[PDB]
Amino acid sequence: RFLKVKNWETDVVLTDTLHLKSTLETGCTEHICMGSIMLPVRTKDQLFPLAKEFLDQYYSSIKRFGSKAHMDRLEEVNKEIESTSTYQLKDTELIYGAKHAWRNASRCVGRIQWSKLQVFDARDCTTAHGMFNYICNHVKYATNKGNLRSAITIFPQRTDGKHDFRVWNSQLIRYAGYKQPDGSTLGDPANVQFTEICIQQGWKAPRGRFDVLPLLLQANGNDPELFQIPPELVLEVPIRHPKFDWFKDLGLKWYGLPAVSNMLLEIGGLEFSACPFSGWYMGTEIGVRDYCDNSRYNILEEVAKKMDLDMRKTSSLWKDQALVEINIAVLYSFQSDKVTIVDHHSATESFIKHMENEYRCRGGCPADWVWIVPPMSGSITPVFHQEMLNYRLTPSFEYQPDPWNTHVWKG
Amino acid sequence: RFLKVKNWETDVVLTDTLHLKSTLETGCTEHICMGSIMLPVRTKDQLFPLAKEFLDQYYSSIKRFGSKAHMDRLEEVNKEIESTSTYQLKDTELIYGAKHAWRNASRCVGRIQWSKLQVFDARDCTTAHGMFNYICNHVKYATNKGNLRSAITIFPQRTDGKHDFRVWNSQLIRYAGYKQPDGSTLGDPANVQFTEICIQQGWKAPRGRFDVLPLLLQANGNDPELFQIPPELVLEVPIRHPKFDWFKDLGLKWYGLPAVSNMLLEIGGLEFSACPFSGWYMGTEIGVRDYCDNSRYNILEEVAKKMDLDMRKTSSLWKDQALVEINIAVLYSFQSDKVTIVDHHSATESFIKHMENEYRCRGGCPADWVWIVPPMSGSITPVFHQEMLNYRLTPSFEYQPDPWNTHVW
Ligand code: HEM
Ligand code: HEM
Ligand SMILES: CNCCc1cc(C#N)cc(OCc2ccc3c(C)cc(N)nc3c2)c1
Ligand SMILES: CNCCc1cc(C#N)cc(OCc2ccc3c(C)cc(N)nc3c2)c1
Ligand SMILES: C[C@H](O)[C@H](O)[C@H]1CNc2nc(N)[nH]c(=O)c2N1
Ligand SMILES: C[C@H](O)[C@H](O)[C@H]1CNc2nc(N)[nH]c(=O)c2N1
Ligand SMILES: [Zn+2]
Repeated sequence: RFLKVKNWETDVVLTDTLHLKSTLETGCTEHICMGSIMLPVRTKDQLFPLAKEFLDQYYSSIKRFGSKAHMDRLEEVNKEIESTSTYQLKDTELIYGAKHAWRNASRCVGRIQWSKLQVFDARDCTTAHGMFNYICNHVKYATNKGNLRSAITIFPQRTDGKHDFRVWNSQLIRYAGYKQPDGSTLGDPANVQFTEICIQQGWKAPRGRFDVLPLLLQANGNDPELFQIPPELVLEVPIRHPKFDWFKDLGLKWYGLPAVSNMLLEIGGLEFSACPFSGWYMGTEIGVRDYCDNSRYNILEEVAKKMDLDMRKTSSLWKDQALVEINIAVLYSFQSDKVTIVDHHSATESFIKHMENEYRCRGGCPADWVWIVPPMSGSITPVFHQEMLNYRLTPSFEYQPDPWNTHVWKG
Repeated sequence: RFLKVKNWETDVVLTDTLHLKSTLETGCTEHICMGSIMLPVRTKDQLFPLAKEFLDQYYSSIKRFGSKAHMDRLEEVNKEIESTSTYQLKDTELIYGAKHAWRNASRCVGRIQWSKLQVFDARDCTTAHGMFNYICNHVKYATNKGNLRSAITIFPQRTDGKHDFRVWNSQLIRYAGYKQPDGSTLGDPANVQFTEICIQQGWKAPRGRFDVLPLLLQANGNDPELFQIPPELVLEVPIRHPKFDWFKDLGLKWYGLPAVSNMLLEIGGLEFSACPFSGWYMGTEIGVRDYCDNSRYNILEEVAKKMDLDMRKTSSLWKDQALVEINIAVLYSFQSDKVTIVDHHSATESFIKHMENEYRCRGGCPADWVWIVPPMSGSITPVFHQEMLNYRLTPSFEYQPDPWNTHVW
């Protein structure tokens, strides 16, 4: 069964055969599409097929399919599942798994870079302090004084689900949010809940509009612990605008390293519940979502005011106008400080090339249009007129429940 | 199986029960989502369940479900089908059918106005000249001197597929597209092929670039005929900018009346191949789409150039900045000339209200996030953080092959 996607801007057609390798499910049916829904304990019974499938993939990619090396490895993993009810990945396997999880991440516009991931194996870690140490080295290596480098750090896999490693932060670096008594929010509204947890766990909040949050780290199923990333490791960029001198006076800055830490890495049935990964920012992530979203910093209005915009009628597009300027300033700031950033035009063009290259050498590229198209200027980026097929491949990154909702407290 | 959708900006949760009454298919499966794909004759046995399904919802909507009247009409249609192999809608059913075809159009952000559709029954029409007349009356009524009103005009239903009524234009009003020897195009690149087909069938093009295309009308499956819409019926808006008075000299205008004419309307099994319908523009449909789309006017370059923006690297966001000004202007021009137009903030906010309404009174509202989200500034509109469920209800508007690929000549 061959499937076709058309680019309606260039009439280019591609043929997806890769969707047949799809194991997981979308949530869609023949009678309903859940394409815009954000979100749609493992026994040896269903593990070896998941293991076998992964090892078949791996040994295929290294062109050793059905070799004695391949067959012994299967046999070896089998006996280990038979006797220990889990199994350990070799280093080569882990690296492959991490890179393909990213490659398979259908909502990621930045996957042209997937094969250049720096994989830190932290499977020997046993304590939160050791987690803190691995994360510091990640941040330092990834940041690289502004010349950002893709990296992922992988903590030990889940076992009986009672001894999980978790990074409780949604990102390694993120600013606090404080609900004031009068209903207003100081800092980043997105992080109010997590801030409160941290504070309960004994964090001394400076209560400023741009305080870096502490790391809240859980090793081996134990209660999480608070650590402060060394300020000198957190690279930040003051936000100014190239024509607007008053923009600097808005007092804004943002951190340079986007590093997501609350997801789950699945490789051959194994689950890595703590697997922080990082790349670099597309400008709109900060400028459109992190400032202008109504449930965020919402400087939108204050930027509009200082531009002396007609803020009466929305048909003046003052909202649209301020949004462009804020994204202009975000790109301007990061470039001026030689901190790696990409604009949404560059990233989408790059992705289209990636996708075509993927269809030719892999027979497909799973892609989530709803998430790949940029949150501003959609139709003037080339992904907008690009049909995309969405399906789920393993290895993968998955969502998992917030740890504070599932964790059993030791004391 | 009582599905829930969440707004992530507001945490409002709605529960969708209406999707269980879905008949048609989406194109997706458990293994693959086709949510971004643009495009995924009836026997007696196929027809009657379709008729019954339609008549059942009709009589429920008028609170006379299971009534003598209901049962009367069911037997009545049933008998006509076994005899004539088809049937005819009562006027009331036609109006209900049409309005609900709009209500169910999951890709339409304008559906809050769905019940105020003006239906023009054109089923007595027999010729292209007749179609032209019904269409001129539609255009004039809809336009209403700039105060636009929704309308649909419905021509005879398909019979045996050889007697089809078809409006060959994609819209009633659209500018011509001529490609120059030079290489590029002038007029409107989307219409290049059709502009050729008109000339190919005898149109004499004014080869300016805002030349309103002729109508190409097909009655009862005959060869189609060219007709020129009276210019005084074609309301146009000169495009100026409220702050940049160099903008006027770009020489741009657009027509006030968006009127889609190539879709098929399906009611209780019956197929209306000619059914032009019209409302009023969302600003972005002309500015983010009919000016800057690289496969159309693509005047972005020209605009930024005499905004003298730094067009050296994409990271200056000059395209974005220009895109916004063009759209500010479109809105400004229409409002200035008192021609109806809605901005993308207003329409999306309207739709959220409409959506809530439909969950409340109907139990659901099929919606295609990929088309509902405007082509600019998506994330600062309320629909962006709105989860939506997409499914196919009937009555519906559907796509159909372009006539020139089909029509036996
Ligand atoms: C190197 C430059 C990268 C860029 C520019 C980039 C860009 C993006 C953007 C803009 C999104 C949409 C998220 C949103 O708007 O909320 C996204 C999603 C995602 N990215 Fe990438 N990314 C990069 C690197 C990476 C890396 C290194 C990984 C993993 C190792 C990764 C994995 C993912 C995943 C799993 C998602 C889906 C999130 C979800 O399902 O909620 N990305 N990316
Ligand atoms: C009155 C104001 C209206 C507004 C503002 C509006 C807005 C829109 C917009 C922005 C689209 C996106 C399509 C594109 O960008 O190319 C759309 C699609 C659509 N509209 Fe509405 N519309 C209106 C009235 C109507 C009426 C009166 C009908 C029919 C009774 C209708 C039926 C449809 C259908 C069927 C589609 C999708 C066609 C497809 O599946 O490709 N609309 N509309
Ligand atoms: C406004 N969107 C918030 C929704 C969201 C949820 C989760 C989770 N869990 C993770 C998310 O992250 C997406 C993502 C992941 C990794 C990224 C990397 C490595 C770099 C980058 N520039 N953006 C990313 C973006 C987003
Ligand atoms: C660039 N996208 C083109 C895809 C498209 C195809 C067809 C068809 N056939 C019909 C389409 O119609 C969209 C539409 C239909 C009716 C509208 C009405 C009545 C009013 C309005 N403002 N926009 C409409 C927009 C679109
Ligand atoms: C490929 C892509 O899905 C397709 O071009 C769609 C995307 N969203 C759209 N949205 C609107 N409003 N109009 C369109 O024509 C499209 N085109
Ligand atoms: C409801 C909606 O699907 C949800 O808010 C999605 C839409 N598209 C998105 N796209 C990106 N890049 N990031 C997001 O967080 C979202 N959110
Ligand atoms: Zn789907």
